[PDB]
Amino acid sequence: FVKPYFQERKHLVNVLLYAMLDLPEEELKEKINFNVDMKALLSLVDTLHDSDIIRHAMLYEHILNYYIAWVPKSSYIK
Amino acid sequence: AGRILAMGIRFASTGNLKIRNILLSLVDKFLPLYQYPGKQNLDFRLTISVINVLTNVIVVSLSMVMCASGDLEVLRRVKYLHEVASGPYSDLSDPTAYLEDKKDIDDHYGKFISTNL
Amino acid sequence: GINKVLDHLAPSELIKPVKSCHNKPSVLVLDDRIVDAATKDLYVNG
Repeated sequence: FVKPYFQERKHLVNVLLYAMLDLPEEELKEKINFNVDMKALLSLVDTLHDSDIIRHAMLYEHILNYYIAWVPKSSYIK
Repeated sequence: AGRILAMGIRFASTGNLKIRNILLSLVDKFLPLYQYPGKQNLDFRLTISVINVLTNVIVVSLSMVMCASGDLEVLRRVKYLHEVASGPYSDLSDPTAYLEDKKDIDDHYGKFISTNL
Repeated sequence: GINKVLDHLAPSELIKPVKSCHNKPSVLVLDDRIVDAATKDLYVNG
């Protein structure tokens, strides 16, 4: 539902990939003519970097425990 | 095998509990011995082949009596006999080896038709 | 008694020691150039 609005805005590709690579603000300010919120940049960086998202007796038991213990537009949902 | 098969066909699709429990105990006891070529002895090998035939009858008959129910434990056991080839390979003169492999591959085919049914 | 005989017909945990068979077909030697007690048992003519 939301992508066409993103393609409506023009600088989105540049700033997002720069957010992907965590570029320093100095390189951003060299060729981008609109102010970019630094505290937003750090926050998105922090969210981006968030990462919270005997051998024969076992065969008889596991074959019972894994095969008898009955466990009751493309995928694009990774 | 003959008695339980007549037992299963008699109570076909009618459902019950005592028969199911008895078959559950029988399949639980006979399951570990299934497809176990421990001491490669033909007297043993012929006996355990009958064990394979017997355990094929018990699972079929157990499925017969509980037909169309979607039972859990009956599904639990038949899932077991479904999976894992077991047998001589894994864990638990050219035409001759062909026939030697032919016997084992045919045994797996017969073991599969029962669990599939 | 019913349970104990079924255990005799169906020994579940009693039989299987380790389940470690070699599963290869044993080959019997028929040569008559070596003299042994076992060979003499199976080979008669000498």
